[PDB]
Amino acid sequence: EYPTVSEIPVGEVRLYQIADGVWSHIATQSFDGAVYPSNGLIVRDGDELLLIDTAWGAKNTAALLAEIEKQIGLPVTRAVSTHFHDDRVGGVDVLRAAGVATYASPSTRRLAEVEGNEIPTHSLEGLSSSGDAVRFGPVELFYPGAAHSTDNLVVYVPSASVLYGGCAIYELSRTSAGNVADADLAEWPTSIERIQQHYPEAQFVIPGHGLPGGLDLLKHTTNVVKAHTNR
Ligand SMILES: O=C(O)c1nccn1CCn1ccnn1
Ligand SMILES: [Zn+2]
Ligand SMILES: [Zn+2]
Repeated sequence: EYPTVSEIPVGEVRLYQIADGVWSHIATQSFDGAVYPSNGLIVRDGDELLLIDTAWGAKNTAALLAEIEKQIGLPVTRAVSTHFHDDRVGGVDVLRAAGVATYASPSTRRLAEVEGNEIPTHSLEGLSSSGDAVRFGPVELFYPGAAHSTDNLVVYVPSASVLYGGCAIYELSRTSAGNVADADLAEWPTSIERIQQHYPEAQFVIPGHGLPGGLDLLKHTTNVVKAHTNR
């Protein structure tokens, strides 16, 4: 069963096997007086591992590396952060110190610097316009346009039909927008349709936070976003 927020003390990290060679990682973190869970992705990249997103903080990200070594035992050689917030880049300096080459779009790198967050070393080219897709080892990186944030990316693992939606995709049980301080509410439904059109065969959809689902999470997220806009 997928680990839940109450089951993970802040500072620990769980790995969840989605498919052969694909894991989510789940951590927990305090934010404005409550503790939330957060998802990232791990994908076998030949004899190496590709990491999608930090574990939301330096201490969680160190635990993430320890759990990976304990349970998978292959070296994390590259990391992609899918937008500039701390659940995505917080921990990039621990990654860098551990030997991991860290990556993000130029937009994400810039926004991280402006926010005072940690900054991935390397710029990902080919993602500057909505609908852009690039291959990055065993995954496809896709920029659907502005949504949860203006820079947010999604990730697809073709070998397993795994779509990592990041914070642009809400879990089924989440019915309120919550904090959308950096969101483009007007563009968000448009961005989700680009995801739907580009990955119609996705079988596993992973939100940025919470329980995995299927393509229903896309329609679900548009419903939430639009309701927050009509009141
Ligand atoms: O909304 C987000 O994606 C987010 N990321 C970090 C903090 N937040 C807000 C609080 N939150 C987390 C999960 N659910 N709500
Ligand atoms: Zn965010
Ligand atoms: Zn988030």
